Amino acid sequence: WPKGGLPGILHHYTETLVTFEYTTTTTRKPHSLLFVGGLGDGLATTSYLADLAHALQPTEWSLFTLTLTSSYQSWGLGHLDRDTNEIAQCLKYIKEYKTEKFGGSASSGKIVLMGHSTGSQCVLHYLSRPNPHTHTVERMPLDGAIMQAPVSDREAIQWVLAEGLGDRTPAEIRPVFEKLTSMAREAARDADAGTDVLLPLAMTSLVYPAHTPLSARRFLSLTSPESPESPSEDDLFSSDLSDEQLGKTFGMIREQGLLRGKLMVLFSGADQSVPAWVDKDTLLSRWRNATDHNGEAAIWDENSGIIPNASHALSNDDQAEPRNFLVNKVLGYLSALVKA
Amino acid sequence: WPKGGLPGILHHYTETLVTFEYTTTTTRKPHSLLFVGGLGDGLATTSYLADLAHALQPTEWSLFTLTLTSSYQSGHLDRDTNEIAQCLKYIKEYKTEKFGGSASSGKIVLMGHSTGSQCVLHYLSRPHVERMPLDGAIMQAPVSDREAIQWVLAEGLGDRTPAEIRPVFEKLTSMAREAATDVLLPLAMTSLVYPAHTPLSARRFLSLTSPESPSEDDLFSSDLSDEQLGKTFGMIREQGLLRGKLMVLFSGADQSVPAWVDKDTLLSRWRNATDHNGEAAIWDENSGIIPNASHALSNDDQAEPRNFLVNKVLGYLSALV
Repeated sequence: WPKGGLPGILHHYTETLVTFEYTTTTTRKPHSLLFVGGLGDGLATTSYLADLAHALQPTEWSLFTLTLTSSYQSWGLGHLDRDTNEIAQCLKYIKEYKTEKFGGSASSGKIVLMGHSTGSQCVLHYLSRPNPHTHTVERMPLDGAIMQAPVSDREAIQWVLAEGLGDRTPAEIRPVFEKLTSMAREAARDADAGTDVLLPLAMTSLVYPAHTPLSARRFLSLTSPESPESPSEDDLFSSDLSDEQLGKTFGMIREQGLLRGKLMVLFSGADQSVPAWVDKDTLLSRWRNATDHNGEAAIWDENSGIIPNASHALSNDDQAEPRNFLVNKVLGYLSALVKA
Repeated sequence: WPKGGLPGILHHYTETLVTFEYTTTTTRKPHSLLFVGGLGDGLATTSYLADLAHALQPTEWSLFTLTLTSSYQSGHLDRDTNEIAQCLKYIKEYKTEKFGGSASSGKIVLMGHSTGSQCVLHYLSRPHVERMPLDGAIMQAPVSDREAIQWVLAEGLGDRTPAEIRPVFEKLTSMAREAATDVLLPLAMTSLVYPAHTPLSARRFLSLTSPESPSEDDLFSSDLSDEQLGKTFGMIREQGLLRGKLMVLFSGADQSVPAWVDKDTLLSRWRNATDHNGEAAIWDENSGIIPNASHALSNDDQAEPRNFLVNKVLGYLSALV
């Protein structure tokens, strides 16, 4: 969005997939921040990314964004495993690239994975899931991990059905939601194996804040009842998940050994996607206690919190001050990482 | 892809769509080449894009590549057309602000790569952002998807023989008829028969496999009539969105074109449709066949065909100025 575009380097970490490095200068950049946008974003995330790149100019960190297969196939369920593999491939590339370019020590360069919106799912999934060594793509450990506005899509839809979305009131959205579920359930039962029934964009965008296309199977994941015993792949950040369930995700960060550093969560204080019935402070403390195993570890970054007056994506002209604050928290996190 | 990536500028031509500009600050860049393709032929393509970008560095042309809505997804040609028009509008404004407007004599060329060639012809010949006129147009490896599938069914694809492909093709037919509320077919099965290797809706697969012989995609089939070519190549003059000339570049060893297609006759017929049998002079005389070129010119053995292709583009752009 800055006039004249943003200068940088377009890399190929696979033959099909790319990562864009933001850079204007000769300066040394041994360290790397890989930013993972929302599902279906690719390199097209805006929000605070320009301000972050501008702020990282004087530093020893260069900002990366990337494309995944899920950037192009944003409508399918069961996507986080593939996302995670491609992030790992991108991290491997960045690590060799930064060694080759600036030399120094082989593993001097530090890597931080930042998730934005539903990109935060990829961050937690990267850290929490099994890391097998199967040969028929090992994930490297991160020096840091950030999740910006990790919000439940399930609970966001509940809030849309309660309050409305845009011009549309609850009474107008409801008939479409009920029709969409009925369509999605019918497709799950009746569609041929391997096919995906894409639901109408006209209908889904009335109920879905992300405004990305939806298959029947993917939509069902977002609306079917979360089981008190277990939720879906996407449903990592719902406020009514049990401590047992948080132990399977946040609690597995310590066990997998892929974060040799801190996890910082940055909630948005005026996040319009989060229901007013959700206590955000309780939610962060429960994630902290799950992550730290009730004081046994110190993985959770205490500097995690709720950005005052920030919206979900911090998009507005209103959001100049929260954006600047958010960017300053990222630079402070990154500064603490390089000070020993 | 080159060691250390390739430097440039990432632009947002809409809120959600982007175009990457290959450029350096050492030379001014009043002129612009917009390079278009489907998923795999666009912003994230390999092909000959690195060679083209490097070759334009000393010139007054910068190279743009873009994401469409159809790049994400993989009626689509009207949407493609609109998004190319939006990107061209952005490029023109950007380059006007940077290097001056009509007094600087800035030029815009639209280049279609593989699947992007359909978008180039549709942009030019179809009768919502209003489409701007182009100073030039290039179509590289324009191929019939219909005849590419026919060729796969006759000769196989990859490690599959036609015998191995036929049960997959028949199942996809059976899966598609049952579907015909948009239904995507299994990508692991459609990629066995479809050379472009992108997801197909059930209607699109039936459109490509059913012989009307024509859907809106079917622009470059060799068995299309002169009357049907008049509606596409013939409408370039009448729409008035091409100021300069149309250069078409076939790949000599294109594996997706059937061996039986007479490429020389196909160039003669497109030329005659484009120029209306000598009434107009729109067809570029440097159009032709690149010797030994594969569809994408991607392999390590394609250095010579890539050089040939790049020089055709450089000479075309040089002539335009």
